[PDB]
Amino acid sequence: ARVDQTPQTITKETGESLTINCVLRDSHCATSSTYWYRKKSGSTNEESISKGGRYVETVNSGSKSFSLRINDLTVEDSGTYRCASECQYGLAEYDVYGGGTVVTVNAAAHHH
Amino acid sequence: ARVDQTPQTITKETGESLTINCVLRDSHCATSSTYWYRKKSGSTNEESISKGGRYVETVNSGSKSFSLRINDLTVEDSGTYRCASECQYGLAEYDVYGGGTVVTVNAAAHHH
Amino acid sequence: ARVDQTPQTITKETGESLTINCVLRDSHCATSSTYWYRKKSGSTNEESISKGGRYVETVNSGSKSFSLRINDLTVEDSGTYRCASECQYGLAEYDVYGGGTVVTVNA
Amino acid sequence: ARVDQTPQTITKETGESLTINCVLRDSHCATSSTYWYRKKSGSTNEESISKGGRYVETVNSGSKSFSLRINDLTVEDSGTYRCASECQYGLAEYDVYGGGTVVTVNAAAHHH
Amino acid sequence: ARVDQTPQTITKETGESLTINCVLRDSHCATSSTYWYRKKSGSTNEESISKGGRYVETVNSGSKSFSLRINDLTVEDSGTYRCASECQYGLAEYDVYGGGTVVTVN
Amino acid sequence: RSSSRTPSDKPVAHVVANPQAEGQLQWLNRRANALLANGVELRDNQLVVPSEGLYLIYSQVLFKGQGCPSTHVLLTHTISRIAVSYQTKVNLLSAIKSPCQRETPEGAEAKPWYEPIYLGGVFQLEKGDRLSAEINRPDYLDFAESGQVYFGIIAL
Amino acid sequence: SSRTPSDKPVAHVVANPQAEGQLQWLNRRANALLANGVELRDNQLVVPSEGLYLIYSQVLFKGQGCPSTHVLLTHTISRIAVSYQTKVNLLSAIKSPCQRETPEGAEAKPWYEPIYLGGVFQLEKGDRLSAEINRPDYLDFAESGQVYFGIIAL
Amino acid sequence: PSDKPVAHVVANPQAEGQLQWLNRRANALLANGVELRDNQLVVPSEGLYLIYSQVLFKGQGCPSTHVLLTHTISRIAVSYQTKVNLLSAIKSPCQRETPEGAEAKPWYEPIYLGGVFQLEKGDRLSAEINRPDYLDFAESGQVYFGIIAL
Amino acid sequence: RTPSDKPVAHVVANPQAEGQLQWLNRRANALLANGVELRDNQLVVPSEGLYLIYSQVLFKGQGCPSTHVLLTHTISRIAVSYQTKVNLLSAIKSPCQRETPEGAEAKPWYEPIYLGGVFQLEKGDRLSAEINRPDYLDFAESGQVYFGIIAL
Amino acid sequence: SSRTPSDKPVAHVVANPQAEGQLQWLNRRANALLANGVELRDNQLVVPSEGLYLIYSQVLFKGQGCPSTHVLLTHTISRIAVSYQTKVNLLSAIKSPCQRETPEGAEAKPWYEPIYLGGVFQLEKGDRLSAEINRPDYLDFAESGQVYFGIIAL
Amino acid sequence: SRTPSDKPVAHVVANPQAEGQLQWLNRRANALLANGVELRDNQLVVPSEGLYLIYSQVLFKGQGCPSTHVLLTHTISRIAVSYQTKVNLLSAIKSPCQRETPEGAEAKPWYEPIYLGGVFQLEKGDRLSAEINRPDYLDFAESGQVYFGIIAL
Ligand SMILES: [Cl-]
Repeated sequence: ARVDQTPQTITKETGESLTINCVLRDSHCATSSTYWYRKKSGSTNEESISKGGRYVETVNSGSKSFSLRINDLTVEDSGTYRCASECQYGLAEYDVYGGGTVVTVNAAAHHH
Repeated sequence: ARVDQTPQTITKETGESLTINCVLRDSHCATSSTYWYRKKSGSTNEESISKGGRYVETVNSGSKSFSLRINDLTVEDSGTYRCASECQYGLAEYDVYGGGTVVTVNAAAHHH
Repeated sequence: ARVDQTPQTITKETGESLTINCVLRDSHCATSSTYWYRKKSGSTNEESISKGGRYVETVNSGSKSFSLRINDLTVEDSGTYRCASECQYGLAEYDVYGGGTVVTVNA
Repeated sequence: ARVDQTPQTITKETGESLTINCVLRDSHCATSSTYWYRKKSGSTNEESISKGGRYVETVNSGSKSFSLRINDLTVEDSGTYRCASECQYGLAEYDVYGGGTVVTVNAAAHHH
Repeated sequence: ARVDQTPQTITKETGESLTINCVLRDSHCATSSTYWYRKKSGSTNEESISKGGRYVETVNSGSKSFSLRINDLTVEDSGTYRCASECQYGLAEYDVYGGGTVVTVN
Repeated sequence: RSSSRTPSDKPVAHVVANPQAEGQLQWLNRRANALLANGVELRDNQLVVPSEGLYLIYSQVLFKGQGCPSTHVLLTHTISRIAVSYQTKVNLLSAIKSPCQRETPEGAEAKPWYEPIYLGGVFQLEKGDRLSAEINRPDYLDFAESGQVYFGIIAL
Repeated sequence: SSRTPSDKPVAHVVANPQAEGQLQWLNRRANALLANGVELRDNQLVVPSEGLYLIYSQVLFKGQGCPSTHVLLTHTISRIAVSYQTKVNLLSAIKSPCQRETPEGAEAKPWYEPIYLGGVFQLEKGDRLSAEINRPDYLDFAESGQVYFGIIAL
Repeated sequence: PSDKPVAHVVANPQAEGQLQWLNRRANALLANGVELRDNQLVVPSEGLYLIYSQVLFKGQGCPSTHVLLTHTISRIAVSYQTKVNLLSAIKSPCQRETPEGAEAKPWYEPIYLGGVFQLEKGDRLSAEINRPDYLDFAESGQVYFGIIAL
Repeated sequence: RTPSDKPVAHVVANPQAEGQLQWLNRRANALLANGVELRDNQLVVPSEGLYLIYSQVLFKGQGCPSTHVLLTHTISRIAVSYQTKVNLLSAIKSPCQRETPEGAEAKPWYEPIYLGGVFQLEKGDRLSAEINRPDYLDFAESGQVYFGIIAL
Repeated sequence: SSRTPSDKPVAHVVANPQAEGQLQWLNRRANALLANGVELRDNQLVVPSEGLYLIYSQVLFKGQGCPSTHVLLTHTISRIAVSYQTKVNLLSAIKSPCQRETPEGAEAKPWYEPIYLGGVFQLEKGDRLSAEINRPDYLDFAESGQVYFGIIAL
Repeated sequence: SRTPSDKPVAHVVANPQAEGQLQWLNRRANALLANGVELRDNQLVVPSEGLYLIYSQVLFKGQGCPSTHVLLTHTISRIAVSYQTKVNLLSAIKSPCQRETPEGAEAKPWYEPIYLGGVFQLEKGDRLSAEINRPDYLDFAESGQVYFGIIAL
């Protein structure tokens, strides 16, 4: 299937850093027009992740794969994250999607 | 080991096809500008093999490997073959080499 | 095992004092040749903590334990502190380590 | 000569008190980050002397000299004592050392 | 590179004299138990070259080198010559070889 | 609060690879269940024989890769000797292994291959001989767990 | 009857061929040894005296065709010591016998992969050495000395 | 002056399709009573020995069906005069995928065996393999075989 | 008082390091600042650019044995692009021509080696200055053995 | 990949390993540089702009035996400028590798001698720098970074 | 003079007409000394605090060293305003004669070069000096055989 997200379900803890990778399968899609979307758990609007600061995006052109490392993890960054890419060959323009869910757990629980 | 020519010593008979493979290990070298040099046994010339016809060159950027298939082998195609690639990062520009020798025997030509 | 750091993750405020305990489980390692190393948060320049002043080291030979009291905590005293010991039995002599993170929040 | 430890050879009696003085000659070193190290006679381990109680340290920042008074002397306190300081100017950070030997004799404990 | 035969490829004329030199680099090999072997062009059988007459051997224990000067050169001498030595240290006993080809034209 | 009165022996060494040595094979001796005693010294990632005699030489390395993107990869492992009598690198033990015989993970990946290589033999060594265990591709080392890569000699 | 005495703690145990799916170590077979104090407790070798030992073991794995891509065969010699009562690996090896493949249209492809381990160590009194594998269902103890394990006091 | 019978023999590289053991080679041993008779090591004294051998197999392609590479050290004793295996190992080098009208892929598979055994005077050890056409004696110390009385 | 500068390092051999080469930075007239870290006896380049790498070693021995010692000294580089140790600078020196003094013993010999050059380094590259015989080191007096890099 | 641009005239050339009895400078090899205007013409570096430069070079000499009488090893970096069109020495060194011991019935033994030169100089546009040795038959470029030659604009 | 150029710089070479002494000169062709560097008593004076590159080479020549007990030294030292004692920054020793002394033959000219270089943080008023113990073996015959210099990085 066009575009294969590798990290399906992740459960990292508050204060960490997760990278989600996507691999392109259609030789018409380009790693140049890549986009990322987050959907905060409990709401429906899918927001567009802005690449800067906590959201850094890497690319590997040989295998046509791109990834998105998120640092300084908080507990409000739990949601369904998708990657996207724009494909265009002749008289055709379309886009492709994937899927991968995040759960970030917090701390405390000092068992006394 | 900065590009690795794999078939070091090969021995084929007149009328064949030998494949010589090289894989890049330097992450600065590109599979786009590749050159091949053959040195005919007994002379030190290292003339440049051309890409076309009897010399077919297969390039694959995914595994960063290139090969040079030689078909209709004669006994005049016996020598030490090298592969080459052009590397470039910052202010540095260089090229890389390998090594591998071929020995071809004839067919004895059975006379009726 | 091979030395056990007890306070794994601690979070204290500027101006306080944290104690880190390490317990020997190898009966060949000695509480006499103990060493301490700090790594400031987000930097791989693991340095050797010196024994003196703000850094006081307590050894108890009976329970095979040594500890490292850190006083006057600042906002730059946040990192990962590891303990070490020198072991020696017959023809073998080696050392052992632990692991445990410190984070200090400033007021 | 880059910190000067003055009492080189001492011979005191069990039950005394020796004071050792060190003077800074490098104007980049500070009398605040001072350390003391002793090497007990017969051992090759430099141990870290603790700041408190029987080992009292007197510092005067004006003359860049610090001292170390040791009370209740026994015969197990025979060893090489060195002083130390932390220096810092530009991009440079370094430390300094000294040298000095102690020998303690006994009182015989007269039996009637 | 345990024994080093110096004249690799030589091309001499009939009636001359070729010297082939071998130098030992393994300090366990002896200049006393030296041997010479020839492979006549076209035959794949080695043989033991005899020390006497036209095959003269010069050995020098100081420099750990021995050579084999062959005089009155004919055309039946074209072949690949190897030298050999017997080494012995402790519980080990082994031998060493070299290489060098000669071609004589008339 | 215990007692020890244990004896000693003859030149011996059993060194283990460095786990925190990024993409490199650094030999260590100051780690649990490792030996370097009775005269064997480790200089430049090389063992120096302290006395002439009969020795047993052994070494194992574990190779791991996270995919086979090349049907033309060669893994080798050799214990070589540079001796005082002959100051040239000569191979005592060697082995070659081709880790990837298939036609590369062209679809899905995450196929970690593990290929170990073991060497062993008895040799006559002299004082000052320097033994070295080496591999051709130090990027495939699996030193993540303990006792996966090692190298040692023992005076018989 | 006996001949020349010979000594040193010694052990060379061979797998039980009649054990189906498990690794049972035996000494009561032709070319196997277990003498001079070495005890084999619960499939474990107990060192009788402190000193330097040579540890070795071989395991031969065989399967009739490759089912899983993610098949990993392991073999480790472990030690639980009196000074540190935790089982730690002295020698280990991992081997993946199947590079994907998973024969769909075929007629079964029997694979054979051996694993050998060896090293010299200082052992203390009462230490227990154990040779273990993760999948004892692929053991091929058929013909001969294909699986074995031993120590010898050097 | 080192005693104890020892042997460490290495294959002859210029041997046509055969595993011939040599002892008068650079890093090889055969001393203190072990003799190499008919390509076999003869133990000179009763005691405990360490027996080992390694063989390196190389081929230029996977032919038809599967090849089984075997490597076995045998012992024929004076007490029981039949060749019995002390150490054995089998390895299949070809994971199917025989070259489907394409080009070759040279495979390398080595096999190592080692163990301690009780040998008597006159026992004959032999390290042997089934396919001497896949021997790779190109380099030094890739195939070898030895014992030492520990 | 005067502002710092750029990536710099000048590390010196440890005098109380028995027969081994451990590089030190917290000693008089030594530098290690502006991002350069000394990890496991290795210098880590913190930023991409052109650097000048140099090192000197002094070898001293108390006599000429028969072994025929070969003294080597090389500064090598492991890059993120090519994960193999490759030599940037190297030198070899043979100290003993003598036919092992059989009556005139001792006689201390001194042999230095100096290496220096300009190279382009990348972020995270690890430079290492090493020698083959760390048992002939003369770290007795100050600044006889050292190793450093400077961002030009 | 790409991180920072970098600048200023620099050159670090290394000897050609496939050269015999000659010191041929190469720039298109792994860790060698020739950028920001510096030209390599007739085995010579051509300074492209005026300024203060750092000049260095290393040469490694090896022979397998001590020759007869005294052999002298030379290594010099010279400069021919547009201002004064004569080659003058900027840096020089001489070294005697064979101290008597002319082998007369004694064993040969390989000797190694390195030579290093370095200094700061003011160069003008069009100046032609060349590092050369007197005996290019004793060169040991059998390994990497043993013989090299370079400048950098400070 | 056309283009300015800057930084404290010095590249001084030995005086050929001094014979038994090492006198540093700047007024001789390809030699430099400008932008504040002072040469007092064969000593370079730092004009400003900062990072410097210090280097020096010396070439020794003797006519068949008859004495086994020969020791050649070359060191660059620093006397700073903060700590008024001469300490060596870079040092090297070389033994030119390995006992092998000419017995029944003639002279044997030996040449031994020594090179030193390193980066240091220097302060204002610091005095750098390159010195040797045998100034009678100096070979300042040719041109770039003996020199000493610094450049402000
Ligand atoms: Cl006991």
